Amino acid sequence: MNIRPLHDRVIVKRKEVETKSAGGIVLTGSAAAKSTRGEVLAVGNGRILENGEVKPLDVKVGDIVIFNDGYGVKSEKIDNEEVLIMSESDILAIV
Amino acid sequence: MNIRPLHDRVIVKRKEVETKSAGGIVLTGSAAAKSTRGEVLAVGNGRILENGEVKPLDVKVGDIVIFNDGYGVKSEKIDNEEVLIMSESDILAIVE
Amino acid sequence: MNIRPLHDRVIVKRKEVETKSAGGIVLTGSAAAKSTRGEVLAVGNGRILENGEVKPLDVKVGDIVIFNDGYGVKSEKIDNEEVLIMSESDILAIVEA
Amino acid sequence: QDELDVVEGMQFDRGYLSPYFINKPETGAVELESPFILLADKKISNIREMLPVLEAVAKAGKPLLIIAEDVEGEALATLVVNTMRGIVKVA
Amino acid sequence: QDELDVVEGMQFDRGYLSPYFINKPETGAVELESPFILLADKKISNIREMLPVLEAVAKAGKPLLIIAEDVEGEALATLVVNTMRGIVKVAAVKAPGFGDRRKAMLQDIATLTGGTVISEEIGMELEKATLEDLGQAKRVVINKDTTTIIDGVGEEAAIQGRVAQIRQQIEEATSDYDREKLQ
Repeated sequence: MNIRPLHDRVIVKRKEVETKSAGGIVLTGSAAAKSTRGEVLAVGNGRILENGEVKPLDVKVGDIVIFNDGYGVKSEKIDNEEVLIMSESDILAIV
Repeated sequence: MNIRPLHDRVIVKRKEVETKSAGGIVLTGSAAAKSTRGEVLAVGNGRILENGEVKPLDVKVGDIVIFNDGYGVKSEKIDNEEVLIMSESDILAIVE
Repeated sequence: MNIRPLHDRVIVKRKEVETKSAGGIVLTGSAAAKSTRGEVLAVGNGRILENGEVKPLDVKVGDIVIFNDGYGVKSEKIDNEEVLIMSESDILAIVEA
Repeated sequence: QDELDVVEGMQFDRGYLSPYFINKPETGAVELESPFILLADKKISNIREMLPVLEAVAKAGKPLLIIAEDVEGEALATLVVNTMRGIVKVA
Repeated sequence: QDELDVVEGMQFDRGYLSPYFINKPETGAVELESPFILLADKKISNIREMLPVLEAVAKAGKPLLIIAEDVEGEALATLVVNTMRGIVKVAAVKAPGFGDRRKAMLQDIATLTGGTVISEEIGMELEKATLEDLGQAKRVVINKDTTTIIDGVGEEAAIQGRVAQIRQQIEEATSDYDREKLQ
């Protein structure tokens, strides 16, 4: 739980797998069906660039957002839960 | 004794594979994985871009960190155990 | 023997080959895992970055170092000496003991 | 001379591929009490994360039976070494 | 004149891949007193580094025999070059027979020679092991084709236990092919 990302790459934990939404009445069909929502656990203070010591995030802390499930997201198991590290490029709209 | 790295260069000692508590031990074999845990030996000076001069060091020696899963991390042979060296920018997060 | 390199180009001799002492009495085959280290013969003139210009680095002549072996280094037997030209980032870590 | 044999239950000709599955019953016979059964539609090689599900069975002191098309080399090897060291009883 | 030969202990008909294994005895006769026998399943090419085991035997300072899938020429060069050097005498042989059953009888040999059941196809490693795992036999005699053991270091209780285990396999059901070969 106590894992602190810094700068760009920040930690967002995946939401519940096999969501009820897909399929309408029927549950999510188990065929390459991936959702792109998850809640951010922690973020860094900011990015040091062009003499700017910190680039503070407009991104809130602890709030669920949408994410881009591409190569940039790296899932690691902490406390037997999988949380993905990635920069702000892949993090989509705030929910 | 520590070998001192140049700027933006971090040296670590990789941590051995831990067996899962799920069942009595339970061991894998020849199954490589990203070094999610390791002990930093020394850190680079930093970035000098636009006369970066000396920016503050990200981490201090003895800290357990998690870094990038990239091919650029170079292993090195020394007395006793080996070590892993990467860029100081290759750190991903700090454990605890 | 000492001809000046420039900027990232630094000139180093790669460490010893042909495992006289590296482990037991074993002899290395065609598969070579050797001379991951080196000793720098000289360093480049220095950086050039918008009046930051030349800044000497922590490595000077005679340093026994560990480097990055890749395509970026050029190896040549010149001046009756084997020499390798590698970049600023091709240096891994330096210690004299 | 003729002989008669009577068989009750589900019997078919198939043996363990690894000789290390010779359990505590030697002498060519392996009798296991209170086993349990899994039936999967697909070949079971890669996904090894089902171990806790069987682990609760094993740590309660009762064996398990597996019916799979095949298990790949690494998963089969770790299962065999787990059985040999005595962590779990697996047929 | 008929020829009478007795071949006792453990024997297999496999030849050394390297002719440089010509030993001190003339006519290329090879002899090893109390060597360390080891089992492997891999052809040692990619790792190219048995050196931890090699140096463990070197500090042990006693001859050795290895059984493996094969040894590549790169590792073979030093393995033969190093045996000359006098560091450790190592004898390498090809697999005597068909995989599963031959391996099964190699483990029986290891138990006979006081070695441990060693198969690389399980979680244990070739270089990760304990030095006592190597089996020892008093004298082994090796020629261009035949390798034989006079007497080994093993417990007769375990040998007789294996004999009891193989007693039912003496008959089996295959009969003609299995019985005489196994006996």
